[PDB]
Amino acid sequence: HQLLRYLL
Amino acid sequence: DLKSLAKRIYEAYLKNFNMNKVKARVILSPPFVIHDMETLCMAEKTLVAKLKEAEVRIFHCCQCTSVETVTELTEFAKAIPGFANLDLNDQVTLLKYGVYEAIFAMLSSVMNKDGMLVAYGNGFITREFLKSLRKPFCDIMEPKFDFAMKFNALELDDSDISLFVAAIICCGDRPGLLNVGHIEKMQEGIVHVLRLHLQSNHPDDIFLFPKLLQKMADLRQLVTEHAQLVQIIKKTESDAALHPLLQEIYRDMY
Ligand SMILES: CO[C@@H](Cc1ccc(OCCc2nc(-c3ccccc3)oc2C)c2ccsc12)C(=O)O
Repeated sequence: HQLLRYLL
Repeated sequence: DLKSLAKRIYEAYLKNFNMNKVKARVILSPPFVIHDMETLCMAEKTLVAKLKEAEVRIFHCCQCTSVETVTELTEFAKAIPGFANLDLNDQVTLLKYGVYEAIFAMLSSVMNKDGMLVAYGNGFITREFLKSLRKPFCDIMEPKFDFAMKFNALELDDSDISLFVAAIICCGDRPGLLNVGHIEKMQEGIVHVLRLHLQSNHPDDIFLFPKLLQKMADLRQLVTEHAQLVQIIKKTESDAALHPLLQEIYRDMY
Protein backbone atom coordinates (compact mmCIF):
# COMPACT_ATOMS: atom_id res chain seq x y z
CA HIS A 1 0.00 0.00 0.00
CA GLN A 2 2.63 2.37 -1.34
CA LEU A 3 0.23 5.15 -2.19
CA LEU A 4 -1.76 4.92 1.10
CA ARG A 5 1.55 4.86 3.02
CA TYR A 6 2.57 7.73 0.78
CA LEU A 7 -0.48 9.79 1.93
CA LEU A 8 0.13 8.87 5.56
CA ASP B 1 -8.25 13.81 28.27
CA LEU B 2 -11.26 14.27 25.99
CA LYS B 3 -13.55 17.17 26.77
CA SER B 4 -11.85 18.53 23.63
CA LEU B 5 -12.15 15.40 21.38
CA ALA B 6 -15.44 16.32 19.74
CA LYS B 7 -14.24 19.85 18.91
CA ARG B 8 -11.04 18.55 17.42
CA ILE B 9 -12.79 15.97 15.21
CA TYR B 10 -15.44 18.47 14.10
CA GLU B 11 -12.82 21.13 13.25
CA ALA B 12 -10.72 18.50 11.37
CA TYR B 13 -13.80 17.51 9.41
CA LEU B 14 -14.77 21.02 8.34
CA LYS B 15 -11.13 21.81 7.55
CA ASN B 16 -10.51 18.71 5.42
CA PHE B 17 -13.54 17.87 3.37
CA ASN B 18 -14.32 20.17 0.44
CA MET B 19 -17.94 19.13 0.59
CA ASN B 20 -20.12 19.00 3.74
CA LYS B 21 -23.80 18.69 4.59
CA VAL B 22 -24.61 22.38 5.01
CA LYS B 23 -23.06 23.18 1.65
CA ALA B 24 -24.70 20.13 0.09
CA ARG B 25 -28.19 20.88 1.39
CA VAL B 26 -27.99 24.55 0.37
CA ILE B 27 -26.89 23.65 -3.14
CA LEU B 28 -29.56 20.89 -3.50
CA SER B 29 -32.42 23.27 -2.57
CA PRO B 30 -27.91 26.47 -10.11
CA PRO B 31 -26.15 23.12 -10.84
CA PHE B 32 -25.98 21.77 -14.41
CA VAL B 33 -28.25 18.69 -14.74
CA ILE B 34 -26.95 15.48 -16.38
CA HIS B 35 -30.08 13.49 -17.22
CA ASP B 36 -29.19 11.94 -20.59
CA MET B 37 -26.21 11.25 -22.87
CA GLU B 38 -26.07 14.75 -24.43
CA THR B 39 -25.93 16.51 -21.04
CA LEU B 40 -23.32 13.95 -19.92
CA CYS B 41 -21.11 15.01 -22.86
CA MET B 42 -21.74 18.72 -22.09
CA ALA B 43 -20.75 18.15 -18.42
CA GLU B 44 -17.64 16.31 -19.61
CA LYS B 45 -16.65 19.37 -21.69
CA THR B 46 -17.58 21.89 -18.96
CA LEU B 47 -17.15 20.31 -15.55
CA VAL B 48 -14.97 17.21 -15.87
CA ALA B 49 -12.40 18.61 -18.36
CA LYS B 50 -9.19 17.35 -16.68
CA LEU B 51 -10.62 13.85 -15.96
CA LYS B 52 -14.29 5.74 -24.47
CA GLU B 53 -17.78 4.21 -23.58
CA ALA B 54 -20.11 6.35 -21.38
CA GLU B 55 -20.49 3.97 -18.42
CA VAL B 56 -16.71 3.55 -18.34
CA ARG B 57 -16.24 7.35 -18.30
CA ILE B 58 -18.79 7.67 -15.51
CA PHE B 59 -17.02 4.82 -13.61
CA HIS B 60 -13.81 6.72 -14.06
CA CYS B 61 -15.27 9.99 -12.70
CA CYS B 62 -16.69 8.28 -9.62
CA GLN B 63 -13.30 6.77 -8.82
CA CYS B 64 -11.59 10.19 -9.22
CA THR B 65 -14.00 11.36 -6.52
CA SER B 66 -12.89 8.45 -4.28
CA VAL B 67 -9.22 9.17 -4.81
CA GLU B 68 -9.72 12.78 -3.68
CA THR B 69 -11.92 11.83 -0.75
CA VAL B 70 -9.33 9.24 0.39
CA THR B 71 -6.78 12.06 0.32
CA GLU B 72 -9.06 14.17 2.58
CA LEU B 73 -9.81 11.20 4.94
CA THR B 74 -6.10 10.54 5.47
CA GLU B 75 -5.58 14.17 6.49
CA PHE B 76 -8.73 14.04 8.71
CA ALA B 77 -7.44 10.80 10.25
CA LYS B 78 -4.05 12.26 11.18
CA ALA B 79 -5.89 15.00 13.07
CA ILE B 80 -7.85 12.52 15.22
CA PRO B 81 -6.03 12.56 18.61
CA GLY B 82 -4.10 9.30 19.08
CA PHE B 83 -4.08 8.32 15.36
CA ALA B 84 -0.69 9.74 14.33
CA ASN B 85 0.87 7.78 17.20
CA LEU B 86 -0.25 4.38 15.93
CA ASP B 87 2.19 2.27 13.98
CA LEU B 88 2.22 3.32 10.32
CA ASN B 89 1.14 -0.20 9.25
CA ASP B 90 -1.88 0.09 11.56
CA GLN B 91 -2.63 3.55 10.10
CA VAL B 92 -2.61 1.98 6.66
CA THR B 93 -4.84 -0.88 7.76
CA LEU B 94 -7.38 1.48 9.35
CA LEU B 95 -7.63 3.68 6.25
CA LYS B 96 -7.66 0.74 3.91
CA TYR B 97 -10.73 -0.97 5.54
CA GLY B 98 -12.43 2.22 6.65
CA VAL B 99 -12.29 4.66 3.73
CA TYR B 100 -15.17 3.28 1.69
CA GLU B 101 -17.46 3.04 4.69
CA ALA B 102 -16.65 6.67 5.38
CA ILE B 103 -17.07 7.56 1.72
CA PHE B 104 -20.60 6.24 1.41
CA ALA B 105 -21.63 7.73 4.77
CA MET B 106 -20.49 11.13 3.52
CA LEU B 107 -21.80 10.69 -0.08
CA SER B 108 -25.20 10.44 1.53
CA SER B 109 -25.08 14.21 2.24
CA VAL B 110 -25.11 15.12 -1.53
CA MET B 111 -27.93 12.69 -2.44
CA ASN B 112 -31.73 13.01 -2.52
CA LYS B 113 -34.48 10.82 -3.94
CA ASP B 114 -33.89 12.21 -7.46
CA GLY B 115 -30.09 12.28 -7.91
CA MET B 116 -26.89 13.67 -6.45
CA LEU B 117 -24.35 16.45 -6.85
CA VAL B 118 -21.16 16.00 -8.86
CA ALA B 119 -18.11 18.11 -9.61
CA TYR B 120 -18.15 19.88 -6.23
CA GLY B 121 -21.81 20.72 -6.41
CA ASN B 122 -21.43 22.33 -9.86
CA GLY B 123 -23.54 19.52 -11.22
CA PHE B 124 -26.39 17.23 -10.42
CA ILE B 125 -26.81 13.77 -11.95
CA THR B 126 -30.31 12.26 -11.82
CA ARG B 127 -31.13 8.93 -10.29
CA GLU B 128 -33.00 7.86 -13.43
CA PHE B 129 -30.07 8.57 -15.69
CA LEU B 130 -27.94 6.43 -13.33
CA LYS B 131 -30.56 3.56 -13.48
CA SER B 132 -30.51 3.69 -17.29
CA LEU B 133 -26.86 2.70 -17.37
CA ARG B 134 -26.10 -0.79 -18.63
CA LYS B 135 -25.17 -3.45 -16.05
CA PRO B 136 -22.98 -3.77 -14.21
CA PHE B 137 -22.48 0.02 -13.94
CA CYS B 138 -26.08 0.77 -13.11
CA ASP B 139 -25.78 -1.66 -10.22
CA ILE B 140 -23.19 0.24 -8.23
CA MET B 141 -25.46 3.30 -8.26
CA GLU B 142 -28.95 2.50 -6.89
CA PRO B 143 -28.00 0.56 -3.70
CA LYS B 144 -26.17 3.75 -2.62
CA PHE B 145 -29.39 5.80 -2.93
CA ASP B 146 -31.23 3.06 -1.10
CA PHE B 147 -28.74 3.42 1.71
CA ALA B 148 -28.59 7.23 1.56
CA MET B 149 -32.36 7.82 1.70
CA LYS B 150 -32.49 5.85 4.99
CA PHE B 151 -29.28 7.35 6.45
CA ASN B 152 -30.55 10.84 5.56
CA ALA B 153 -33.89 10.26 7.36
CA LEU B 154 -31.81 10.33 10.56
CA GLU B 155 -31.14 14.00 9.81
CA LEU B 156 -27.59 13.96 11.12
CA ASP B 157 -25.70 17.22 10.86
CA ASP B 158 -22.02 17.66 10.07
CA SER B 159 -20.98 17.52 13.69
CA ASP B 160 -22.65 14.13 14.22
CA ILE B 161 -21.19 12.90 10.97
CA SER B 162 -17.65 13.96 11.84
CA LEU B 163 -17.79 11.84 15.02
CA PHE B 164 -19.39 8.98 13.14
CA VAL B 165 -16.70 8.96 10.42
CA ALA B 166 -13.97 9.11 13.12
CA ALA B 167 -15.61 6.03 14.78
CA ILE B 168 -15.61 4.17 11.45
CA ILE B 169 -11.84 4.79 10.96
CA CYS B 170 -10.62 4.02 14.49
CA CYS B 171 -12.10 0.66 14.38
CA GLY B 172 -10.48 -2.06 16.48
CA ASP B 173 -11.53 -5.16 14.61
CA ARG B 174 -10.05 -4.45 11.17
CA PRO B 175 -7.99 -7.47 9.95
CA GLY B 176 -4.26 -7.67 10.67
CA LEU B 177 -4.11 -4.82 13.18
CA LEU B 178 -0.73 -4.88 14.94
CA ASN B 179 -2.00 -3.24 18.16
CA VAL B 180 -5.74 -3.81 18.78
CA GLY B 181 -5.57 -2.46 22.35
CA HIS B 182 -4.52 1.13 21.51
CA ILE B 183 -7.05 1.34 18.66
CA GLU B 184 -9.92 -0.10 20.76
CA LYS B 185 -9.17 2.59 23.34
CA MET B 186 -9.26 5.36 20.75
CA GLN B 187 -12.52 3.88 19.60
CA GLU B 188 -14.11 3.82 23.07
CA GLY B 189 -13.25 7.47 23.60
CA ILE B 190 -14.78 8.54 20.28
CA VAL B 191 -17.89 6.37 20.69
CA HIS B 192 -18.36 7.78 24.16
CA VAL B 193 -18.14 11.36 22.97
CA LEU B 194 -20.43 10.50 20.07
CA ARG B 195 -23.06 9.04 22.40
CA LEU B 196 -23.03 12.18 24.55
CA HIS B 197 -23.05 14.43 21.49
CA LEU B 198 -26.08 12.76 19.99
CA GLN B 199 -27.84 13.08 23.36
CA SER B 200 -27.36 16.84 23.53
CA ASN B 201 -27.64 17.55 19.76
CA HIS B 202 -30.75 15.41 19.29
CA PRO B 203 -32.48 15.19 22.72
CA ASP B 204 -35.74 13.72 21.45
CA ASP B 205 -34.35 10.86 19.27
CA ILE B 206 -33.90 8.35 22.07
CA PHE B 207 -32.55 5.57 19.86
CA LEU B 208 -30.31 7.59 17.47
CA PHE B 209 -27.15 6.19 19.05
CA PRO B 210 -28.05 2.44 18.57
CA LYS B 211 -29.54 3.38 15.20
CA LEU B 212 -26.14 4.78 14.09
CA LEU B 213 -24.32 1.70 15.47
CA GLN B 214 -26.56 -0.20 13.08
CA LYS B 215 -25.71 2.15 10.21
CA MET B 216 -22.08 1.16 10.80
CA ALA B 217 -22.69 -2.56 10.13
CA ASP B 218 -24.93 -1.67 7.23
CA LEU B 219 -22.13 0.38 5.64
CA ARG B 220 -19.89 -2.59 6.08
CA GLN B 221 -22.24 -4.78 4.08
CA LEU B 222 -22.73 -1.93 1.60
CA VAL B 223 -18.93 -1.80 0.93
CA THR B 224 -18.65 -5.61 0.63
CA GLU B 225 -21.36 -5.61 -2.02
CA HIS B 226 -19.77 -2.60 -3.80
CA ALA B 227 -16.32 -4.18 -3.72
CA GLN B 228 -17.79 -7.31 -5.28
CA LEU B 229 -19.29 -5.34 -8.22
CA VAL B 230 -16.02 -3.48 -8.71
CA GLN B 231 -14.21 -6.81 -8.89
CA ILE B 232 -16.71 -8.08 -11.49
CA ILE B 233 -16.23 -4.88 -13.50
CA LYS B 234 -12.49 -5.16 -13.26
CA LYS B 235 -12.29 -8.72 -14.58
CA THR B 236 -14.92 -8.38 -17.29
CA GLU B 237 -14.69 -4.84 -18.71
CA SER B 238 -11.51 -4.42 -20.80
CA ASP B 239 -11.84 -0.64 -20.76
CA ALA B 240 -12.38 -0.01 -17.05
CA ALA B 241 -9.10 0.36 -15.15
CA LEU B 242 -9.04 1.02 -11.39
CA HIS B 243 -6.86 3.88 -10.11
CA PRO B 244 -3.82 2.40 -8.35
CA LEU B 245 -4.86 3.93 -4.95
CA LEU B 246 -8.24 2.25 -5.24
CA GLN B 247 -6.54 -0.94 -6.34
CA GLU B 248 -4.43 -1.15 -3.11
CA ILE B 249 -7.48 -0.43 -0.96
CA TYR B 250 -9.52 -3.16 -2.66
CA ARG B 251 -6.80 -5.84 -2.70
CA ASP B 252 -7.65 -8.83 -0.43
CA MET B 253 -11.12 -7.54 0.65
CA TYR B 254 -13.79 -10.36 0.27
C1 LIG C 1 -16.72 3.24 -8.81
O1 LIG C 1 -17.35 3.60 -7.57
C2 LIG C 1 -16.46 4.34 -6.71
C3 LIG C 1 -17.21 4.79 -5.45
C4 LIG C 1 -18.13 5.93 -5.85
C5 LIG C 1 -17.58 7.24 -5.89
C6 LIG C 1 -18.37 8.34 -6.26
C7 LIG C 1 -19.71 8.18 -6.62
O2 LIG C 1 -20.50 9.23 -6.97
C8 LIG C 1 -19.91 10.48 -7.30
C9 LIG C 1 -20.98 11.35 -7.92
C10 LIG C 1 -20.98 11.21 -9.41
N1 LIG C 1 -20.38 11.95 -10.35
C11 LIG C 1 -20.71 11.41 -11.55
C12 LIG C 1 -20.19 12.05 -12.68
C13 LIG C 1 -20.50 11.54 -13.95
C14 LIG C 1 -19.99 12.16 -15.10
C15 LIG C 1 -19.18 13.29 -14.98
C16 LIG C 1 -18.86 13.82 -13.71
C17 LIG C 1 -19.38 13.18 -12.57
O3 LIG C 1 -21.55 10.31 -11.46
C18 LIG C 1 -21.74 10.16 -10.12
C19 LIG C 1 -22.60 9.04 -9.62
C20 LIG C 1 -20.34 6.87 -6.59
C21 LIG C 1 -21.72 6.58 -6.91
C22 LIG C 1 -21.87 5.19 -6.76
S1 LIG C 1 -20.47 4.35 -6.27
C23 LIG C 1 -19.56 5.71 -6.21
C24 LIG C 1 -15.28 3.53 -6.29
O4 LIG C 1 -15.38 2.30 -6.21
O5 LIG C 1 -14.23 4.11 -6.00
